[PDB]
Amino acid sequence: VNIINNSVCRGVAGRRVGDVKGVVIHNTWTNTTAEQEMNRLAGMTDKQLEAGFAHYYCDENTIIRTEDTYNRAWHVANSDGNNSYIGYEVRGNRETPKAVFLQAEQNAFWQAAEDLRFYGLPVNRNTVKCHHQFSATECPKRSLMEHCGYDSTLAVPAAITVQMQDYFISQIKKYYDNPALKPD
Ligand SMILES: [Cl-]
Ligand SMILES: [Cl-]
Ligand SMILES: [Cl-]
Ligand SMILES: [Cl-]
Ligand code: NA
Ligand code: NA
Ligand code: NA
Ligand SMILES: [Zn+2]
Repeated sequence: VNIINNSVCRGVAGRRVGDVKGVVIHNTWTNTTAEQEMNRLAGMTDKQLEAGFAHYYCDENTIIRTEDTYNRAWHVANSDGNNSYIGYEVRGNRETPKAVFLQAEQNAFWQAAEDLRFYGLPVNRNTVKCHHQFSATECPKRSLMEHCGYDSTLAVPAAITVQMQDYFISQIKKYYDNPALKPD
């Protein structure tokens, strides 16, 4: 997997105050490459970045760190979420091929495990969260369809949220506990 560190989000949200609390696994609900996502952010004004961005963008081949993890990111429309949780964007919409989406997901899980291990956090329901636990959204919609069978515009039910967390936790913990394991 190609690793690219390029902080195109320019630190506009400022440094995190306080400890890291966990990670949020997003889906872009687009079918663009991680590099296309990076270029899109690089071409925005700092005002346009106010619409939102994450710390990493991942596709089947690439992990791009678009914001240093010591900075906040405007990724969940919630102040404590934006301050305390690191955001991972997985390439994935309805058109993305299954195997491409699943590889992209694994790349994000591997990077999330690296960061949880670095900050010394456990891998559990406190530290692995979904965007819709912070604010109203269907995200992570493709993960929800693939792993929970939930393809809907209704607000994600609590039992499905827990199931999606547990899936994310199982994948992240596999990398967390096995530091030499690679996502490909
Ligand atoms: Cl999103
Ligand atoms: Cl904002
Ligand atoms: Cl397919
Ligand atoms: Cl909510
Ligand atoms: Na997006
Ligand atoms: Na934006
Ligand atoms: Na985004
Ligand atoms: Zn999201």
